[PDB]
Amino acid sequence: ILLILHKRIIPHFHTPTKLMDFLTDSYNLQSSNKNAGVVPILALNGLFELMKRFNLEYPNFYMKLYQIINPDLMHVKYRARFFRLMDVFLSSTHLSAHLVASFIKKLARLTLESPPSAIVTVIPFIYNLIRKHPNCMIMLHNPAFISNPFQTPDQVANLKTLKENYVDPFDVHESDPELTHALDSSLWELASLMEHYHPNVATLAKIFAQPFKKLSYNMEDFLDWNYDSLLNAESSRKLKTLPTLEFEAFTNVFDNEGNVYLPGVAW
Amino acid sequence: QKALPASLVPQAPPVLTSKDKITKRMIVVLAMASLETHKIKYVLLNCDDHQGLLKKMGRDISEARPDITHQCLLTLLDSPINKAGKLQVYIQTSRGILIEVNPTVRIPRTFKRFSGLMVQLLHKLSIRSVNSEEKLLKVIKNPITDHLPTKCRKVTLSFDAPVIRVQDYIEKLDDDESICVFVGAMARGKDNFADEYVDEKVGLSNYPLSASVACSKFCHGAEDAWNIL
Amino acid sequence: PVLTSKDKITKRMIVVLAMASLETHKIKYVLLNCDDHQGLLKKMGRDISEARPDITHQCLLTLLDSPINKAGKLQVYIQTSRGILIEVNPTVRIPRTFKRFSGLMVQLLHKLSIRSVEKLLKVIKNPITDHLPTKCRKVTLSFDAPVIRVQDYIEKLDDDESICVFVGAMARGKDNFADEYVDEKVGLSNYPLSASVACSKFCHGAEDAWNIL
Amino acid sequence: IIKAYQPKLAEGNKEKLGKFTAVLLRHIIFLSNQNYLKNVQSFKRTQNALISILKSLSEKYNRELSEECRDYINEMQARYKKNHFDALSNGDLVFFSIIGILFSTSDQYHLVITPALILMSQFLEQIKFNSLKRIAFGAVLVRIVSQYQRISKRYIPEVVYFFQKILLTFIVKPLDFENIRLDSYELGLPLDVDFTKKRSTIIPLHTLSTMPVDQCVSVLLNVMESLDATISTVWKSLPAFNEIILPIQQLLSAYTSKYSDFEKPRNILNKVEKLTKFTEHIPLALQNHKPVSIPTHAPKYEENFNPKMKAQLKKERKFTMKEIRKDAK
Amino acid sequence: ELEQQRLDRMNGMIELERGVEDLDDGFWEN
Amino acid sequence: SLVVQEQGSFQHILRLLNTNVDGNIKIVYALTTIKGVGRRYSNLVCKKADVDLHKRAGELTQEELERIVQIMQNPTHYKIPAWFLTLANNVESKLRDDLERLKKIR
Amino acid sequence: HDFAVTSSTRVQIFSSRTRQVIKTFSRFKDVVYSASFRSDGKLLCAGDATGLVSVYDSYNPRTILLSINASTHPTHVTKFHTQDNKILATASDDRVTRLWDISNAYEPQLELTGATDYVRTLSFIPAAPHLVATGSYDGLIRLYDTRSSGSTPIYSLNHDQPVENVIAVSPTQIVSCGGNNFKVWDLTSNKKLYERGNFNKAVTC
Amino acid sequence: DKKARRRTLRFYTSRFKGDDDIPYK
Repeated sequence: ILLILHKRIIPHFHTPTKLMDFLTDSYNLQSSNKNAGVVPILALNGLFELMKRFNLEYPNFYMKLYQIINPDLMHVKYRARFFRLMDVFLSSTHLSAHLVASFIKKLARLTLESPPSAIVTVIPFIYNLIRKHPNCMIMLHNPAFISNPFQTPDQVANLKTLKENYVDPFDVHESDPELTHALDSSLWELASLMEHYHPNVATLAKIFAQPFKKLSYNMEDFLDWNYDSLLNAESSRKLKTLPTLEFEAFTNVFDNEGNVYLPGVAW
Repeated sequence: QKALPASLVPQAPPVLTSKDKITKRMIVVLAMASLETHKIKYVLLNCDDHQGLLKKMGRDISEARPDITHQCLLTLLDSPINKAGKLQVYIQTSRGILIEVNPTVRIPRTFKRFSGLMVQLLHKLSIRSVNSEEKLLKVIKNPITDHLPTKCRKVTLSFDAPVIRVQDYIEKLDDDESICVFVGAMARGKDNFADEYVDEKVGLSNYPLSASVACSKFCHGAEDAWNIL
Repeated sequence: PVLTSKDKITKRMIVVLAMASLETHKIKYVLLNCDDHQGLLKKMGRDISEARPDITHQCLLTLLDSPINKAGKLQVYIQTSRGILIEVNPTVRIPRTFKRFSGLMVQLLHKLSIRSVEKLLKVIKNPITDHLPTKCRKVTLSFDAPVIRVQDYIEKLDDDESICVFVGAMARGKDNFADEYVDEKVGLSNYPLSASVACSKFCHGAEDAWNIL
Repeated sequence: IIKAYQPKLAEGNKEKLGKFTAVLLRHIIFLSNQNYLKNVQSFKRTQNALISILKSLSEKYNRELSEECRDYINEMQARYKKNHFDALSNGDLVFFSIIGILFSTSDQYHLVITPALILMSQFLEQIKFNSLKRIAFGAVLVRIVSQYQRISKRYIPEVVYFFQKILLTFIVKPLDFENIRLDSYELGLPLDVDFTKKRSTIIPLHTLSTMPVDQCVSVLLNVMESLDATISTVWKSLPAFNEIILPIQQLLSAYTSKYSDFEKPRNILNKVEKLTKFTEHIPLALQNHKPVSIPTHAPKYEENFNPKMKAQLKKERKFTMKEIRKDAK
Repeated sequence: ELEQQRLDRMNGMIELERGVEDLDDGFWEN
Repeated sequence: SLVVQEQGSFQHILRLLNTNVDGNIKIVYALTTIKGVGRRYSNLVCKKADVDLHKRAGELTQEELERIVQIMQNPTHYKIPAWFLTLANNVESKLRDDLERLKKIR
Repeated sequence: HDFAVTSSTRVQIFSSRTRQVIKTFSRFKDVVYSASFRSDGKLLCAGDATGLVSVYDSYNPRTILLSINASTHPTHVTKFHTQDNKILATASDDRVTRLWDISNAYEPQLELTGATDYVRTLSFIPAAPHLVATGSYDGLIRLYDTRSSGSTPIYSLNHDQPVENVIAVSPTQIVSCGGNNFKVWDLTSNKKLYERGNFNKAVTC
Repeated sequence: DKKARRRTLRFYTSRFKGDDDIPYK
């Protein structure tokens, strides 16, 4: 019902405002059943349609939204639907740097334990946010810690003390996105993604070290990716390359119960 | 504590021009340049290639070496200061012709091609880019001073003059003003070509210095002085 | 005193002009050039892009004419792309015009030495390492390598030792020509540097570092 | 068969042997699927020998082998589409291992490795791992992928996700880890487990089909050894090492509190503390870009300057025109 | 030689000696 | 805190008819960059689109831009007027021949 | 008393009697963020996303009388000081509210700082020309004295929610509308006298 | 939903170094 509610249900009702209490209860559902934990994700879409159409409000919307972001989000099949709505919400022109900074840092934290499909979604999603709100370049890089060859020895000593005394101030448990102190932190997590096993994913992560020439990226070119598409895509590669070998030789592929390819694995 | 620039992509510093006089810059005047053309085809008159013809012209061939001028601009143009866009180059031909070298230019390294460029500049008065967007070399009206910055220091290269550290000289000097260096591309001659315009003459080294070497030493001096790197 | 390969104790600036495109071609033997000899080099099968002995020419002018050479603290070695090692006596005075400069090397490459009546230019046996001083620091110019202050580098470096800079006179190519002999590669400027400019940049730092003036 | 059909013997033997290279691989995988617990030794003496022959065949019949290897990957994906874990078999685990023998695993892109890695990352994630058979299957999968990056040491997020659920699965929740999604709550180890006996950490492939506490413990022990190895090699190098290891640190803390005698978590925990102490967690700076030069543009010139045809006609007219009056005059 | 070829392939040298960035043109676009 | 403008954000760049038009420039003179589109033709298209000419190219809303595309691709449908939409070498040789004859006179 | 509206890249002046646009100011290139008049009304100042602040003669669109580049960041608020004509205050996303002078177009007279978030509200207190009130998205309203060296607030008032507009109702009373409520503050007591939260969306202007 | 915004976003979408020689002709 919730999946089709926004499109195949609301437009055909005479007084769609009657659905809000159902939707708000849906958006506020908390249950011990894990399978019911996805309900706010689906209910969000229908709720936004009602808010848009009649100027209707949900209290502490962003604070509730900050709560919904969790690792389970990165693995649900409805991840693509959620982020599409996130683009609209976080395109607002009355968003503070701290509020945006919290969504940034939490998402980057989640990408560490995320499927590449989710990572492919986040990396352009974040570039749009950082581009939209220029003040948040601190988290990618802070100029204070850069070393210049010309800096005097005293500056070198002062810089050394600054590096020693730094501590990450970002709190993961704070539910208010304005108080997490994310803006004072940095995005170490995105840097790790530069070493992602998949080459194409790593190149996307490499973009942050590159100048921010591009204005934005189309989310819909990035949202609905599954591994099977990654499997279909690699097979349908434009460029074909010659297979290569391993000069190193292993006497036995598996370990027993000379050279063993898989120590700790036996037949 | 400050907020960062909106765009952090590196942007090329502005290409300095004679019209702008405020900006701090290093000017160098390659004085007494021997750039002459004569129909045989008009060829940049060379000390070695054309000895009889320059004899017919009556001009001493010893001061007919545009190679010294070419070498100076090569090391000058390829210096980091030029690539950093804080250097503009002036050339005063011995005949009395003043040439503008836009910092953007990239001359040919081979001297034969360079001679091809010089003959044309003298005839057309100008040089235009391959993409036709900016005039790289332009002959202009003498005297130099009107093209020189409004607040500027002038010095010449005199071997007899006291030896000074260029880094110290630039460091002790002010910031709003500008520095001109008058380099004699001539092989041999009295260092009075720019006496009328200069206010004081300085030396760089106890030992004799070539024009190409001497200017390269100075541009380094400004680059260390100015933190150009 | 004129520094020589035989003497190793004295501290000096060594400059190695690697990947030098010096070749003599007979149709009479003459130095091969990018513009003067295009069809002939095509017959030889060698790409004309890396056929610039003038780049090597300019580097010698600034190196030899540098005040440090006048102070007798600089010796130059040239590694031809063909594999020929040439020792440049600091006392030599090569011609300024490139045509005469090309005329010398055909004699050198064929006669294996140039004599004045000491060998001003002499072809020497490889490897280059044996000619180098016993205690010596080695570096190459690498655009990708970190940018350093040449002055600070010489200052922080010991005195009894000597420093070698391997300059690649070739127009465009991977900076691995001297990877075998060198122990680290250093960037000189964040920006591109021509071989003539770079070695000119190094010599001044040595001049400032040792107060050659 | 190889000797009877060498390339020199006759024309067309190269294609037959190349096709035979594909055939042999399927047989090697095929035998592993067949039960071999009865004569594990004899199977071991056939299985490794056949791999050696393929290694010789691969050295010359790569393109034939690579094509077949890619085909099996597609077939494996298709079977996983309908059967999920039931498609997965012992020969599937063997198949990935052989690719590691014969193909360059640590490449940024490879024809067979890049598919093979992402297939295993798939199996690392959507597979629910709610059975000790399934957990053991993942443990083998972790070892294979960890070795493909023995030189690259690239980062696999699935390995992080896989460890957390498996680590938490054997303590079931403690009520302090709600961010990790478990698929089984009935695999929690009993408190009576000794954790001081020398239990073999090697997981035999044939036992997987047969598949209690010692089996649970043996599967658990191997996983940490993979976990401990990955920390020393990959995660330590990553800039976000602290963020990666914090959830693992909390889970490892649970073992020590619950099982004081259990030493493996403490050794990992002591090691993890050492890595964090030395690593200087400083804000990264990656947007520092080299300054860009002023533009450089080549001059436009004629090599030999001169001090369309219709235009020349006009000039020659003028010269020819001009002469005419002077005669007429 | 295999090792210097090896380290290049570690760094993105793909043998059709192109680069991985070439493979990354239009991959996401379709 | 949540404000979404129906018209949309200012666009620094746009793609129209396989051509990158700078959203900065005014509509008429941003579209004149389009090959086959001049200043006056662009004015005609803009007026038929009921698009105010004072607007910048960045601000444009989706529907009007689609309308502009339809106008350009279907001019006749919207009633755009139709009107808005060796020998020399021989003569050279002959002149040369006349010149040679003229020399022959003298 | 013609009223000015800031929309898109242009500012339009409407005749009170005719209720129709009489002057259209389209030289502004990016989004326009202000149209405040001076006390005389002969000038009007405006802000742009590029950060450049332009001063025009009211009813004379053409002449750019004073053009100042406050910062690279957007300048959302530009307000003439009510008591003093020559000084013009500019607030930007740089979080520094520079106080500019008509005569001095090359350097601010004063550069007020201390805001850790966007400053989008600037108010001048009547009868206290020296006092300047700034409200940022920090939820803090900062008071400054221009007679002093400045750059540091005299004291900060906490609204707890991002401040969208700060208005000085009377010389001692200042009303701040931020988030879902507006609260009136008295500087003598330095505390909010009254607060009304009947609104449901966040109060803006 | 995406087919709708896929249409919308379609409108949305859009040096010599060192010893390098000038282009020979």
